[PDB]
Amino acid sequence: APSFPFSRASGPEPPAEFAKLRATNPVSQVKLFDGSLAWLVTKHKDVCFVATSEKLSKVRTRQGFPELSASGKQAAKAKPTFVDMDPPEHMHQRSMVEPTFTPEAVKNLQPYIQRTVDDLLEQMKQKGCANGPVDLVKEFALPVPSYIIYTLLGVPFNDLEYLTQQNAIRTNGSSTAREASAANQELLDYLAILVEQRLVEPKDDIISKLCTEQVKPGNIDKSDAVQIAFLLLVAGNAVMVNMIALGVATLAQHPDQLAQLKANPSLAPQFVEELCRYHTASALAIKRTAKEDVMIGDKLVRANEGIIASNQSANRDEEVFENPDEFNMNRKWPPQDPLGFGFGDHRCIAEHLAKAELTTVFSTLYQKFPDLKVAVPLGKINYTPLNRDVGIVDLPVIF
Ligand code: HEM
Repeated sequence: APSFPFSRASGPEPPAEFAKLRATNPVSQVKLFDGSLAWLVTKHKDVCFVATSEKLSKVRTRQGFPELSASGKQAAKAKPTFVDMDPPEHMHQRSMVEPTFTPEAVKNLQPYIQRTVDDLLEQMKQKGCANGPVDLVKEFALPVPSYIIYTLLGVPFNDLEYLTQQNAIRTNGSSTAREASAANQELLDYLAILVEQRLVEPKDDIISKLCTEQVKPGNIDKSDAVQIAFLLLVAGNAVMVNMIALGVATLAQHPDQLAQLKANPSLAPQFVEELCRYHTASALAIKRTAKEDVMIGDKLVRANEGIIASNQSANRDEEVFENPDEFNMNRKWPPQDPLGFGFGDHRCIAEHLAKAELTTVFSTLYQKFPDLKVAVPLGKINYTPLNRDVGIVDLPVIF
């Protein structure tokens, strides 16, 4: 059994193993870093089954849970938040924070999302690029999701830049382990003070609603509110930054689609749909253990065996998406959902917000900067390390 996770075939590509597995061995065992095994599921239909089966569990204290790194093993020791819960605890906690993320709430947030994007773009214009390229990640892809989720949580305007930098440090590949851990703990300490403040004087933000609706009645404690807020910050932010950067790179890579999007920014939603299928920047979250035996395809997954369901592979499943390795914003979509945001009850709480952020970026960026260009050869883009989820570290641009 091969070692898993697999490395990307190159900067912007999925691991090569998945296509071959879909063709010849769609449910198979892989070996994890600790020498344990897990079942890897690669076809769309089977990923959907894993994501929804009530015989499967997200609880990480179950033996057989497929932890993919030594640090994941350590993190599993902590009191879980809803990401690692099963019913009924999962929705009992998740519902405490869903209101901000509903399709209607996100529709009503659209002017705020647009203003945030516009303001960051204007800062970019003002800054200029007269002395050379600037980094689209630092100047734009990082702050857009950061400023939004921090604002929604309740962070005041003046603190956004510093906290945006610190949250990046947690996941920057250049950070040492000490630097990432200290940044982590610094955000938690910050959020704890915010919770203390909003308990005394609530404001119109997510932390305040947790404090008033859940802490004060004793449904959760202060530290739970901190951990729920934290989860909302860290679960999707780095993924959003990568999706923005990947979108810009992809448009540069396919000039005619860029031309089409510039000619018709109303194509942004379909561009974003294709982007979230093609670049599955969170590919390792659909993990389970079997609570009891479960058959998947021609395999029996026994009680206490782990499962990893690759949404990345599902999103390239030729049986569902015709010509799946083609990026086509004019894709004719099948009835089956793309799985960039996962599936089932755990499906990304922020899917509508994320798509709105991406749609706003891709319907605005080239209106603002119709001559935006990646300022290095596309073959020299600095992607995330190949043994990690797809993403881009920095992206020099001119405009
Ligand atoms: C384009 C950007 C994003 C992508 C591709 C993405 C993808 C995902 C994926 C694949 C999952 C796993 C769902 C499952 O278990 O089936 C997920 C879960 C989650 N995401 Fe995102 N996400 C994104 C942005 C966000 C943002 C912006 C936030 C927060 C504001 C967020 C917060 C979460 C949370 C809390 C969960 C766990 C939900 C649960 O287990 O109940 N995500 N996301």
